[PDB]
Amino acid sequence: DWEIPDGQITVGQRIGSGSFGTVYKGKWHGDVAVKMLNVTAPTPQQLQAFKNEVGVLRKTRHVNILLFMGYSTKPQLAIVTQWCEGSSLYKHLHASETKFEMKKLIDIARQTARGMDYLHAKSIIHRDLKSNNIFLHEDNTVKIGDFGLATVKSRWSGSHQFEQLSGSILWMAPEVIRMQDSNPYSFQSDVYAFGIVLYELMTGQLPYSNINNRDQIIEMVGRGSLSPDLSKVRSNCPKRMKRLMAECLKKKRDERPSFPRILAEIEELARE
Amino acid sequence: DWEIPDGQITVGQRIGSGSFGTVYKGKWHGDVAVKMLNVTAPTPQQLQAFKNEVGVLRKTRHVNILLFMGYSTKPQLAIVTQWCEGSSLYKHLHASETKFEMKKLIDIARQTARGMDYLHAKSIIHRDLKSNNIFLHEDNTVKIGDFGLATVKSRWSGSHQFEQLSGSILWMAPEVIRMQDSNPYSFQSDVYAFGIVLYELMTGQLPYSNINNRDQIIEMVGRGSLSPDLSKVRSNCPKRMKRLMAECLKKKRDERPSFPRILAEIEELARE
Ligand SMILES: Cc1ccc2c(Nc3cccc(Cl)c3F)nccc2c1NC(=O)c1csc2c(N)ncnc12
Ligand SMILES: Cc1ccc2c(Nc3cccc(Cl)c3F)nccc2c1NC(=O)c1csc2c(N)ncnc12
Ligand SMILES: [Cl-]
Ligand SMILES: [Cl-]
Ligand SMILES: [Cl-]
Ligand SMILES: [Cl-]
Ligand SMILES: [Cl-]
Ligand SMILES: [Cl-]
Ligand SMILES: [Cl-]
Ligand SMILES: [Cl-]
Ligand SMILES: [Cl-]
Ligand SMILES: [Cl-]
Ligand SMILES: [Cl-]
Repeated sequence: DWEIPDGQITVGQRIGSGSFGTVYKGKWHGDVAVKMLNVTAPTPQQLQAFKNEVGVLRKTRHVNILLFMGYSTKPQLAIVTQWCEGSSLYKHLHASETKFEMKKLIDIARQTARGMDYLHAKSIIHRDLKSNNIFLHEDNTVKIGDFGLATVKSRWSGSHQFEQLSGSILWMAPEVIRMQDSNPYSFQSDVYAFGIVLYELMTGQLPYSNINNRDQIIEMVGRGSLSPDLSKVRSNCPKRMKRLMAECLKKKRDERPSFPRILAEIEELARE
Repeated sequence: DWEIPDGQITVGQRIGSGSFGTVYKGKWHGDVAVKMLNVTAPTPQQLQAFKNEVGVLRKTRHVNILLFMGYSTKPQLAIVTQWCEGSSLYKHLHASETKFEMKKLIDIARQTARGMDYLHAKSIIHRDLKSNNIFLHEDNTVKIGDFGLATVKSRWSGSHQFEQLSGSILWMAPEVIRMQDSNPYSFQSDVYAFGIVLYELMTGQLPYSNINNRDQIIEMVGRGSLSPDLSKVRSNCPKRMKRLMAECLKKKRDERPSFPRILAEIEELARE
């Protein structure tokens, strides 16, 4: 039982907000983050999606997954997690332009693969892996989460989500950008998104920087005539890492490796 | 369900061992610690004590409690946790004699109180809090655990445990050293042990260093004529902290504060 009784959490500064909820810093036996719906009486849909998220988080005990701590239903449906100081990998690579040594870049890839390997072993498909969803706790430890879910983006309704493409387009596998289905999401589309994260780590920049419109990326990635340019990778990038990236980014999902083998390859590369 | 199927954990280097089990470094979606019984067919007593420990750990989701990750029953009863690099607080204070600034000493006390406040809110009595059981993950983050349980020391049988006094005597409340009962252990004896940890932080040394025999400490602490000498505390120790220590170390257990108030006092002192 992880329900936190009403009145125990002290809700603090507002941290993030969108059409589907708000996240605050709070206090409950130390620092916590608290994500709640902006509404008063949830629709059955809103309640059930809340339960889906809690049921995913309740399955996770791993140092590279953000730690779920509890939930509450009075007065608002809220999810409580550990509070992490630091910032997303996206901020580090593309805003502060932190200068990570190659060793630390590989360490970040390795911790990300540990968390993703764990999630897939728990039959959890992430659906929105990207560098903004990889938090560097004290700029050292990877915490995978979905930092847009139920604030800026809605919770999942099948394979639909409001603001689905928002800040996510560059990480979407070809079969996800097309959605010739009712579920394109799989372990293999998580693997593709991880390949794009590897691209960010090894180039320091976002793919398709030269393309001038989103719909262009939509069309050409869904068509198979657009792919990350692996020649823009830094010179100190290990040969193994370029091979691995190319494997994760393959157009047909069944050709991509799985995270057990991804992780073992990165572990080998880290050993050097 | 947290049972890890057989064959998934790769058991590595032996880390610790005693009459009641062994702990190894291992691999399972990253680094783990794995504690198993040294035996083949456990007695009902051994099995049940294993279940007691798993049932305590399964109740904990807190950044200052060592993260339980799973257990297994084939081929040996094993408990799996995160792997922490670093060393115990005891090692830092009394072996490497690390020079912690007062701010970091207070931070360690504050994280310890967060974890203990959480445990007591979950109705978990620790029973063996001491600086060797406070792990400094990357020498920065407190992880409370019981690092002697089911290796050097046995699991709990009521209020009995083999090697109960081993390395623990200095942290035992008067009513625990006497055991005029079948259970002297309470939230309040945890609070006393925390006071002794505060003493180690503020003096840098172990209480009763001058006394030459264990049985002397037994007798005089059980009698009430022996107490930590708070005048040996460092000069930069805040007045609030000496007051708090004296409160936690009171002889009659009902006079000691509880961890919600302990934590709020340390949080205030940290703010300065
Ligand atoms: C409260 C809360 C609940 C669920 C989360 C969540 N749920 C989730 C959903 C699907 C898959 C996975 Cl793996 C998930 F973890 N993901 C990420 C963050 C989640 C979260 N916290 C924040 O939103 C947050 C913003 S800033 C910040 C900070 N500085 N420290 C700690 N938290 C935060
Ligand atoms: C495997 C395992 C299982 C249960 C533990 C346990 N159980 C427990 C019992 C009662 C109360 C509480 Cl709070 C508890 F956490 N406590 C502490 C450690 C526990 C543990 N790990 C070690 O023994 C360990 C030695 S070295 C090291 C390291 N470097 N990194 C991580 N682990 C270790
Ligand atoms: Cl607090
Ligand atoms: Cl759980
Ligand atoms: Cl590093
Ligand atoms: Cl929603
Ligand atoms: Cl969801
Ligand atoms: Cl919909
Ligand atoms: Cl690994
Ligand atoms: Cl500090
Ligand atoms: Cl035992
Ligand atoms: Cl036990
Ligand atoms: Cl016995």
